[PDB]
Amino acid sequence: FDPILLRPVDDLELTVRSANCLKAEAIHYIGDLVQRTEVELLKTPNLGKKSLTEIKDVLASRGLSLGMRLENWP
Amino acid sequence: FDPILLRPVDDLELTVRSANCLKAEAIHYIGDLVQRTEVELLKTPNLGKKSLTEIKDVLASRGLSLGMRLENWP
Amino acid sequence: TDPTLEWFLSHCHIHKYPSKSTLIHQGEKAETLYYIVKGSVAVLIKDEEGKEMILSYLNQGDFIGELGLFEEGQERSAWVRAKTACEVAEISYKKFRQLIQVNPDILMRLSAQMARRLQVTSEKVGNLAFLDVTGRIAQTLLNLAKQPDAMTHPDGMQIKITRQEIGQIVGCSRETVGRILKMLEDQNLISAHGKTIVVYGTR
Amino acid sequence: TDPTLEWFLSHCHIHKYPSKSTLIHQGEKAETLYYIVKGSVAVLIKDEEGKEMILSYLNQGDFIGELGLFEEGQERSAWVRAKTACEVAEISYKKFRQLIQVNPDILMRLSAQMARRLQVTSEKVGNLAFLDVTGRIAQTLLNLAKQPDAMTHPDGMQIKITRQEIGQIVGCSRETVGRILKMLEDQNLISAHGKTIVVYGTR
DNA sequence: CTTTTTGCCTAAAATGTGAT
DNA sequence: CTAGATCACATTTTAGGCAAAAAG
DNA sequence: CTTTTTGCCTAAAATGTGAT
DNA sequence: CTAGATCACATTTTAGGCAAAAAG
Ligand SMILES: Nc1ncnc2c1ncn2[C@@H]1O[C@@H]2COP(=O)(O)O[C@H]2[C@H]1O
Ligand SMILES: Nc1ncnc2c1ncn2[C@@H]1O[C@@H]2COP(=O)(O)O[C@H]2[C@H]1O
Repeated sequence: FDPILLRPVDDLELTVRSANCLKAEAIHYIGDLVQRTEVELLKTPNLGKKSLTEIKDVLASRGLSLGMRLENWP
Repeated sequence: FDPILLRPVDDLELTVRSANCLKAEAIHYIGDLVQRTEVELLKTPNLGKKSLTEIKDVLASRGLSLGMRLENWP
Repeated sequence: TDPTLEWFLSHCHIHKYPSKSTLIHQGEKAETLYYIVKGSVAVLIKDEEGKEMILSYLNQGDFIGELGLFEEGQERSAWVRAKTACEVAEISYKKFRQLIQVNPDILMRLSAQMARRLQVTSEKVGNLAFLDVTGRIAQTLLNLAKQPDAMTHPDGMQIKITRQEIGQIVGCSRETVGRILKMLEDQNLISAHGKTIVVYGTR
Repeated sequence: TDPTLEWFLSHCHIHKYPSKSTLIHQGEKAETLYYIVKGSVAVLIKDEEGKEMILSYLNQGDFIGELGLFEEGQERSAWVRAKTACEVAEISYKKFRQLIQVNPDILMRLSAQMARRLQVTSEKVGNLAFLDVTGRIAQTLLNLAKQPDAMTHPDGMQIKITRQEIGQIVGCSRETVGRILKMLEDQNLISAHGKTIVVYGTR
């Protein structure tokens, strides 16, 4: 398993705009985010290039990224 | 002009075998040698790979080589 | 924080290049070294007629314009042109040398990159010597899912590029690149709609 | 006398390689650097089927087997095979590094050669991307008059090579290389009799 | 006497052919 | 359209080691 | 009020076509 | 033989700057 992937989306300290799209797409835990793809996220209403970019950068300074392929979930 | 090219073949200190083919081909001065080609020299009787090689090496440690293209002669 | 690169920079002139602007003209006198601080550029060469050809893209972190640095009065070997808008570190042949003998680690980092580049370039030769055109395309499609600007996409990695360009990469006509892409689409290897492409099965 | 190279050597194992013997197998683990003391070698790569391709010949003075020296556990990128019989200096990745920080001049000499090699290799790509086969041959015939083992010859520089090989160089069939040579002979550009060839107008 | 050139030799490698 | 690849095999060419011959 | 997403817009660039 | 190049031009696609709209 891995430790950071069991934390809520809240532990990323996002902006209100980024926070509000995630919590309305049923993305509750950080482990759920890293599995999701870049293109997929972008389709979601109210989420454009800058929010997608904030998501990619809060993950990158913290080791993670998008489109990751994971096992053993829940 | 150039200085070494006006010296006799003798100033190269060759072996008797190399010396004897040059003096029988009407190659008297070192300026005449550097103009002559590698393949051309090899056709000449009594001159084989090792003599051709001695000629190329006595010229190389002394700046010169074969197949050189020269002006102002005599 | 990274000290070796940080110190290096403390000795450079920074200059912004607008997209598609030309950073290095093949043939010019070479006296200067460049370093990609941000962006991506295109390395290409040209024949007499003007037909173009892409050697490799370089990205943030990569060096450019080095080849003249070892023998004097050498001339630039290829165009290097800004793919995006770039911010570029610049430093002179004169001064870079003074730097080496102060911290050779820095010469190492350049040299590290040199080697990798020979491997890529050598390989591309192989692509050309051994593979058919349908094939050379394939290799290049995979290499792209490796790039930074590549997007994660459900079926595999997604990329944005033109057919015209692909030609400057794989060395064939643009008409031809189009033809294979309609075939690779029947063969469910890719999803191609516009400059927009899905490379199945990478990632 | 040349001190920098002389000192370098004082730290190497010397080994003789018989002609046509293989010095480096593409793919092997890389932990060692080689240096050509005497002779000439052939740098080539292979496809799955076994078709071969010549990147460049290296001669006395040239370095080989370096590409793994910058990232760890890298694998050899191509065959390197003895063209003549060679006498070869050998030195480890471990120890070469210890040397750099003792005299970076030596890293420079390697690096100098690295750059030139990228230029040649890049160019060969150009040969392939831009020139027809009749053309690629031509470039390669001229490059040969540049080599050490090239002989001065009245009409131009003389070389000894097979058609089969030329193919591994220019990337075409041996049958094809033969055909152009009979044409280049009508066109009084060359004199071809055996492995023996006269390249008119070089020198 | 030695050193170096030349002719001589055969298995193995290199080559032309040419319609599709 | 054009420029090359391809096949098998009868014939040609090369490498290179030795010995006789010539030169020193 | 600001910041960010979305739809909208046109000249300029990219493309398919297909017989030889 | 097979795999690509080639032509001009009618139609399609993209870049990217702005404004209205939505979110905070
Ligand atoms: N094959 C290659 N792959 C990647 N980058 C290259 C290649 N060839 C040249 N370059 C770069 O393009 C630059 C062109 O000019 P320089 O010779 O000054 O330095 C060159 C390198 O930085
Ligand atoms: N394009 C090239 N031109 C000249 N030499 C090369 C080229 N590519 C590889 N080499 C050499 O071939 C070697 C193969 O193994 P290495 O990767 O250890 O190091 C490589 C270089 O020394």
